Formats: sequence, structure tokens, C-alpha cells
Amino acid sequence: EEVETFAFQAEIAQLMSLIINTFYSNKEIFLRELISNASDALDKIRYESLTDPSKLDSGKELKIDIIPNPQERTLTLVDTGIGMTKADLINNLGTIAKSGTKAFMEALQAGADISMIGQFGVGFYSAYLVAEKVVVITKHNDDEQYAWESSAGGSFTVRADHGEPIGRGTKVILHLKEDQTEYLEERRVKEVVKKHSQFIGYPITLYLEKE
Ligand SMILES: Nc1nc2sc(CNC3CCN(C[C@@](O)(Cn4cncn4)c4ccc(F)cc4F)CC3)cc2n(-c2ccc3c(c2)N(c2ccccc2)CCO3)c1=O
Ligand SMILES: [Cl-]
Ligand SMILES: [Cl-]
Repeated sequence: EEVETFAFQAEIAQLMSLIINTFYSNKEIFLRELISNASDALDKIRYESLTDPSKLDSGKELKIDIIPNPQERTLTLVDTGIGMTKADLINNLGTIAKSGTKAFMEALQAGADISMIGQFGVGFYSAYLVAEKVVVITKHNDDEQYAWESSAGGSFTVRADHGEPIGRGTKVILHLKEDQTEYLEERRVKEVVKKHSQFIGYPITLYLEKE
């Protein structure tokens, strides 16, 4: 329905710019970071479901799917985790992300590298190592389905999403940069998952292209 546009916190915009502009070849770390976030979301619904089993009425299966689409030049990471509320998307996550962004930037000035971003809690933004645009479809039990989108440049949008219901969880859609299409290829995604995400406690299914 109505699209609302918001500015990132200045610190978050600055982090995104650093991610986009810094020469840094080891871009594959984005996948570990997004998988980690998906795992954390799954952990949360699992834990909440032990005191309120009805929280799984929106979907019992706790899983991560990684879906390449070469025709659309997208890599999608779908989880059936807890999902994000409207307040999470617009304000609350970025509020928390300020402190870790500051710590990370400081660590970079003192000699850390970009692969340490997850040690600071702000690994989502590493998506911009490979994506020109990120679309996030999300649904929490206590809210409606939303679509968040950002092509960086200091702004993001949020709108009620009337597309296909996802039930519960989050779908991170990476619109890949032209030179980052290796991350649509079978061997490559498998190699990266095996290297950095081997012990995640939820089934990770790596889909193949149909063509
Ligand atoms: N696949 C996912 N499923 C989920 S479902 C959910 C709610 N569930 C909560 C999530 C955070 N959990 C951890 C934590 O509270 C830890 N913490 C507390 N104090 C300091 N750190 C936290 C909060 C803010 C934050 F930036 C990182 C964090 F790790 C608590 C449960 C968040 C979430 N995320 C996620 C994780 C991360 C993020 C963002 C999103 N951000 C984002 C925002 C808008 C649009 C796109 C992405 C930006 C910052 O990063 C997923 O990708
Ligand atoms: Cl923000
Ligand atoms: Cl819930």
C-alpha cells in the first residue's frame, strides 16, 4: 500500500558507505553473516515456543533456504525464524546497531578488517558487499507482513506487503551487483557455506537454478 521512506541513522549510513566504497576482496563473508542472523532468528522462535507452543501455529519447520535466481540476478536467504515487527524494521534494530557500528569503525581504524563485522553485531550490512539493492520480506506473529528495501544512499523504505504470505520469518533478497554473479553458482555457494557456516543448527538447503 503506502510506501514510507526513512533516513538511516548517520552512523549506519556511514557504515554502509564504508562497506560499499572500501577495497576489500573477501566479499564472501556476507553469506556467513546473513546465515548467522537467520540462525539467531530461528533460535528465538524455538526458545519462545517452549513457553508458548502456539507461536509455531504460523509454521512448525525451522529452516534456512538459499535460492539463486540467475534470471533476476538475486540470491535469496529465507528463514522461518521469529520475524521482524514494523518497529524493528524502522527504528529499534538500527538503534541497537549504532553502538556496534561505532565499535566496529573504531576497530577498523585500529587494524581490524571487514570480516570481523559480526563480532560487533552489525553483519547484516555486509550484504552491501555484493548487493546493489536488498529487499527484506518479514513477518512476525504479532504484526503484519512487511517489505523493507534499500539501495543504500542513506535511505530505506517500509511498506505493508500484500504479496505471497511467508507465514513467519524473513526473506532477504540480494539483488547482486553485475560483477558478483559467482554467488548464483552452485559450486560457489556450497563452498562458502561449507567454509564458514558448517555447524549451524538448522537445515540449510541450497537450491539449484532450473535453467
Ligand atoms: N533474518 C533475520 N531475521 C530477524 S528476526 C529479528 C528480530 N529479532 C531480534 C533481532 C536482533 N536480536 C539480536 C540483537 O538484539 C543483539 N543485540 C542487543 N544488543 C546488542 N546486540 C541485535 C539487535 C540489533 C542489531 F542490529 C543486531 C543484533 F544482534 C534480538 C532479536 C531480526 C532479524 N534479522 C536482523 C538481524 C540483525 C539486524 C537486522 C535484522 N537489521 C535489519 C533491520 C531492518 C531491515 C533489515 C535488517 C539491522 C541490524 O542487524 C535478520 O537478519
Ligand atoms: Cl537506522
Ligand atoms: Cl512470536
